[PDB]
Amino acid sequence: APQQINDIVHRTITPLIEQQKIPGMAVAVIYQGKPYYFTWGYADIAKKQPVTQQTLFELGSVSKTFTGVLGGDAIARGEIKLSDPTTKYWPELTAKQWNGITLLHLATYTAGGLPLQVPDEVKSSSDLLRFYQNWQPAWAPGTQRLYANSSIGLFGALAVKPSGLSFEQAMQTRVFQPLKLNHTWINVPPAEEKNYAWGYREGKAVHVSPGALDAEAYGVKSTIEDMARWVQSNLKPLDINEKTLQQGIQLAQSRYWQTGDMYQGLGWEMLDWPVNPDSIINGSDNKIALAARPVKAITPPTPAVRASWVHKTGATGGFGSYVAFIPEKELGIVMLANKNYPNPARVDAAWQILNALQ
Ligand SMILES: CCc1c(C)[nH]n(-c2nnn[nH]2)c1=O
Repeated sequence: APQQINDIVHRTITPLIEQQKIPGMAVAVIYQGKPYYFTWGYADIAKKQPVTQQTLFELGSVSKTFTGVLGGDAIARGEIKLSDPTTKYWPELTAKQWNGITLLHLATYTAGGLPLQVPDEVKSSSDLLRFYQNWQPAWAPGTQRLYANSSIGLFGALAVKPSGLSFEQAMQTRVFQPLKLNHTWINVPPAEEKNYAWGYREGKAVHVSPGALDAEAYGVKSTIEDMARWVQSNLKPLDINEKTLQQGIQLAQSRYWQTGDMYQGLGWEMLDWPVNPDSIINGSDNKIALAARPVKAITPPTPAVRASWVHKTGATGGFGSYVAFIPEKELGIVMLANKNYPNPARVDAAWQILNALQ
């Protein structure tokens, strides 16, 4: 790597790893389009397996960016529209509260207070129907944003219905394969188990537990190399040769709602660059609370803004991930760790690195 990149990354990440007691970490910096990789520590402490460029990490909620793009691709294919009522694709959802709740609301956490998590008690698909039928919105559709797995999770499941593909088959065939993400998985195959890092929570080795709508909301596992390629793809969608996928990426970065300084896309979240680091790290957008926030509709949605800080944080019980990029600068970062450590620390490190290189 160029010495500037080497220096900025190591001087930022080394103290981070120390301060946060992170067992293993992989970092990719995309600079002028090209990827540079950095690894530290352990994928498996007990078996003394190092983190490599081939190590799989649980992305947690960074998975929502894949779901958002897959949904965008389905829009481009003419299979779904974000203006469609939810009931068009799940007509068994007959309870009145669903009148006026569209696929847009589901994708953008604006349905009226769908809960953060699907209850673990929800095990079957009749359990799932009951859950959504019985849910009572706190607010009218399109008035408040409440970050929710049960919201975008449902969007993902419904978005693939017309295709007749399972969510996993659709994601594999329409997103992973075309982008040559050959080591990115919703379900880790036995062949790849040697590469699957353990997460660490309170000193224990843990992997994500199965749950309803897990694939759609938090279920993807990936390598630092594939995640670098994912960032590249989202930085420059015009290089993508599959028409609907190029267009799906663009739709995922459209600005649908505004809360404070943040704009809600499909999976991706955006702020205008230059960004004041404070907001994302400290004020209202730092993600330590669970926050209900009134939204302003962007009517119509603003197409992908090049001068944006586009990002997504992600966690599982044992993993902490972060992705951020600035399209106008051809600049990006991926940080994958096998410990769930505070979001503000992620954002700070990412800003510190990207700011120095921009
Ligand atoms: C997205 C909600 C969630 C988090 C943050 N962790 N987690 C989990 N970890 N292991 N099994 N489930 C979850 O299901």
